[PDB]
Amino acid sequence: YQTVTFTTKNATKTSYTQFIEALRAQLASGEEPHGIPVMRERSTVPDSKRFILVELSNWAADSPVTLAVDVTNAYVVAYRTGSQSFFLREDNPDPAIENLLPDTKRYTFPFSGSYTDLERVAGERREEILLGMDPLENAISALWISNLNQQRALARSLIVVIQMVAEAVRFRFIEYRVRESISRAEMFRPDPAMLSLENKWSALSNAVQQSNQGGVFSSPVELRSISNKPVYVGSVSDRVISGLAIMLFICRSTNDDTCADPEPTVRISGRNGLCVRVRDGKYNNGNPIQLWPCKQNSDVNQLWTLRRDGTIRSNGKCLTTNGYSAGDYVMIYDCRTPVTAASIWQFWANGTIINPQSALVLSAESGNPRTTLTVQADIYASRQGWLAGNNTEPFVTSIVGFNDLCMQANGDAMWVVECESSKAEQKWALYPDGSIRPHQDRDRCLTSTDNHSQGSIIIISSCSPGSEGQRWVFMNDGTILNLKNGLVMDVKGSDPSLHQIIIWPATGKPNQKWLPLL
Ligand SMILES: *[C@@H]1O[C@H](CO)[C@@H](O[C@@H]2O[C@@H](CO)[C@@H](O)[C@@H](O)[C@@H]2NC(C)=O)[C@H](O)[C@@H]1NC(C)=O
Ligand SMILES: *[C@@H]1O[C@H](CO)[C@@H](O[C@@H]2O[C@@H](CO)[C@@H](O)[C@H](O)[C@H]2NC(C)=O)[C@H](O)[C@@H]1NC(C)=O
Ligand SMILES: O[C@@H]1[C@@H](O)[C@H](O)OC[C@H]1O
Repeated sequence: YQTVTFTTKNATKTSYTQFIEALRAQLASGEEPHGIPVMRERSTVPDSKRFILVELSNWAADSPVTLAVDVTNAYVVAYRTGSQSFFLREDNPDPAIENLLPDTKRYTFPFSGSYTDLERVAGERREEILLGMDPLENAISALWISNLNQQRALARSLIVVIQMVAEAVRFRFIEYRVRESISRAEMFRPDPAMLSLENKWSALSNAVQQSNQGGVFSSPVELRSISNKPVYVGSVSDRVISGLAIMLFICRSTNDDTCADPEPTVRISGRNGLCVRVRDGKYNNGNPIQLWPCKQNSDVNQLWTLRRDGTIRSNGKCLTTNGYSAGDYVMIYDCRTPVTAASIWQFWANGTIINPQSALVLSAESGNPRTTLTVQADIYASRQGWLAGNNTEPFVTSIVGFNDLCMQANGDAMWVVECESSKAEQKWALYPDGSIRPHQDRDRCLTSTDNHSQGSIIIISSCSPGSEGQRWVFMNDGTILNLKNGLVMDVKGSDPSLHQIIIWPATGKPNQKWLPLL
């Protein structure tokens, strides 16, 4: 395992994914913190195993351009063109990078592989360079020739190449963009979402790794949408995170703190987008915990410190169960100095808040505001789904699936139709409780006809049950999972004309890949 190849020659949406996917597979160390692949630690990789060679091809051939890609961060540190090797200046000469390609030219550019440098030398920004097959086809040709009196264009070219390989490896969002370039043969400029993903790749890894057990960030990471709207990410469980394919190595979870275990104070949103609230702001012992709209101010009765001891705290007091039986209510109570079992919860990344002593879960048996919460038998219903984080408004976007087609609401039915920007039926609200709702009808949910039946057609129905078939999780897999089922969302027989998205065991790839679009 050393050399992955890609060619432009008759390139398909499939073969670019196969290439990206193959590069992700060797860049993955077996480790998978919080469920997302991370890359190998530098002090762990011997110089011998420190590189992948990426062999790119072209029409105006005849030997390929080979990039040296560092397994540690997916940096393009050098590239070869026959006898000649070209290297990027570096802030800290690594033993490994020099000696990487012996028996070869060795020229070093006066610039680094960073974007600030490359843009500087290129004389334009990332948002001004077209991306796509033609741009890559020209970038490859220009890196083949490697004319040192040009150089402006060498640096431009590396911007094309790094974005279309390394960035795509890291994000399924940008991988999507290039697939759409190949399908429509239409070049594209990098939109502000793609630039923010590339800019915040390091931060996202840091946030995820240094998160508590449960995936809650200590600080949000600020991303962008297409159009320049701010996107705040507060946990691994945020649906946008599902497009984060592979992370930089930062640390290992619990001159270097292996990984901090913070105790963040966050809102907890769930059922119908409502918030876990200490009723009327009162903290007398035994006072109920309820559903209530999310306040976005800083009143203390909606803020919960998720402490390491497993308690969940608002003000000075602890989130507590009144008893260990199906139907018993959850309340505020004093935290004890031995710290009792009725006050310990695991808040799981999937969105369940479970009291370990009773194996019963935080539930909302009733969809309306002021409904008293409730430990219940875990059935992974949406009713029983939750999300830590201060940005509580449902993320609104397109769900792209098979053949880069978009889910579209059609009355009581959903199925994937060709993507088209004005939507509005194609817009989906990704709720805090795991449900997918049509933008223009937020009383209705993306629901299984029968969650017990494999092959059951998924419809749009009333959210009012808050059932098993109304919770969905966007997985690093790229699948949409049903917890409880173990089953995935699926386009029948990879055939969109059947108008049926169904519930099916994990295959095989393509007809079961989904991306909540950023
Ligand atoms: C919890 O939410 C609030 C913001 O709404 C933040 O906490 C506050 O910040 C300061 C102001 O001096 C500090 O004095 C607190 O101690 C204060 N309030 C309390 C008691 O929480 C904080 O940003 C947290 N939010 C995030 C981003 O996780
Ligand atoms: C994420 O979703 C899971 C549903 O399958 C929940 O439970 C965990 O799942 C088990 C098998 O996948 C098991 O390996 C786990 O240990 C179990 N929880 C624990 C800590 O015992 C829960 O939502 C999952 N856990 C995370 C990563 O939050
Ligand atoms: O909630 C508390 C806040 O009011 C203040 O900043 O003191 C510490 C915090 O935990």
